[PDB]
Amino acid sequence: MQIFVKTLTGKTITLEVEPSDTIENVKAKIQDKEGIPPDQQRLIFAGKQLEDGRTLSDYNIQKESTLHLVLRLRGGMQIFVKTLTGKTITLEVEPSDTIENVKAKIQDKEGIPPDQQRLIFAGKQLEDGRTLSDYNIQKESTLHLVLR
Amino acid sequence: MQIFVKTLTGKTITLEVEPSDTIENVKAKIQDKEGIPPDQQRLIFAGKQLEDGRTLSDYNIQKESTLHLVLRLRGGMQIFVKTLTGKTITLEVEPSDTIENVKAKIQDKEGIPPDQQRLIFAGKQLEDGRTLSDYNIQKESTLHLV
Amino acid sequence: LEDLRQQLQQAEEALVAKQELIDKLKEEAEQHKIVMETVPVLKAQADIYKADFQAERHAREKLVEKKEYLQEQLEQLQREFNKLK
Amino acid sequence: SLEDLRQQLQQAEEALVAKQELIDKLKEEAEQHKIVMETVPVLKAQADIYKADFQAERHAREKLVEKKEYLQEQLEQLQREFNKL
Repeated sequence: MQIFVKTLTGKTITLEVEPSDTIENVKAKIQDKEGIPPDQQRLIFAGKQLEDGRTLSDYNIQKESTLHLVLRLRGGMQIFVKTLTGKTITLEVEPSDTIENVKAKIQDKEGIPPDQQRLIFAGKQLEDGRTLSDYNIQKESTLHLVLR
Repeated sequence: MQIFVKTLTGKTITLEVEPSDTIENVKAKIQDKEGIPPDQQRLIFAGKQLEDGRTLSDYNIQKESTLHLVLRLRGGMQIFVKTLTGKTITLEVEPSDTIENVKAKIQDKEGIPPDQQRLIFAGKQLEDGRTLSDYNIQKESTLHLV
Repeated sequence: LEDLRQQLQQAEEALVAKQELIDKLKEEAEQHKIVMETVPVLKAQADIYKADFQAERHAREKLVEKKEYLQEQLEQLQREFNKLK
Repeated sequence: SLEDLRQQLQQAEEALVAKQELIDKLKEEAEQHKIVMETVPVLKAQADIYKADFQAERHAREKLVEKKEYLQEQLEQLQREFNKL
């Protein structure tokens, strides 16, 4: 009950768990430390993919047992952001994602700091505190960035 | 000089080439005998992705050698086909594809027999002896199926 | 017999050699085994990239239709406006 | 005794063969491994290509989302001026 996972880069991370948790429970924990969205991560062992739900006991996983992680390209849910220039960029997000969570990811692509950013969704201004759910932003939706 | 190209999951074709022949040259030859469009095939020797501009000498590809083939998932140009009321499908095409070849590509996707197919492109019905380039059809273009 | 002793040790030595070979081999096999582990996961990755592609192709298709309809919906409202005042 | 010396020569030639087998084995298994490994470059390249194509599809989709938006607000515009007259 102290296992690691490894990306195909070599980058290893130790994950404090017990031989009871489910596959998604592990995935849940990964996002805790690393911040990697659960649905964007697949997990492998003994040469085979693991399915959410079935507990890690079943798949013969032991202590210091080396697990294999793979990051997908998609993420299940996506939204769009239009820049002051007219550019459209696709963000990978989840319902429970604050405006700071969104502002974060926008900084990665476009670059621009999270303080030049003021997001206008259907007329009204967005605010760092409230998540995507509060404003009720379904996938495929398109945000707008304008001058602060 | 001859080399064997093989994709990851089975199927080894053997082909005859010269050392001065470029990569884009060998790809033309792999299409010539396998159909796979050059923009859809990537070659690999010694774990490197070959380049269309350099030759087999530039990479030390001697006789009895093996190049690995990887198929793309798209091709640079694709058109769409709407059954006029039904679902729309994506086709992987080349500007010099004939219309019959477009029917075959449709039949692979929706079973529709090329005989039972009538295609219109922004008005005008597409004949079979002609090509997409002949009707100035380009990427993103959408064809109508009747 | 001068020669008997000779053979026995000539064999004993050739024997040690082999044992050192297997030790060397067993040591590479160990290296080979943690590396091999990386193959199934390079496949499981090629796969979820393909599915990621398809789920992306799709959304594109759904996007192709939604713009087709909009184009017509717009053309309509235009015919209807022109026949108006 | 010379008697024992012979019983050791034989004893040791049977070790040589038994060991030589454990070599042939490890030799074959090592080869098989080398065959499976010489493919990882390809797995790499493939994972790579797929991701590439994916990216392509994500931009294609990106353009459409940008078109859909445009026609969307152009329908809105028309409607606003049809509601008059």
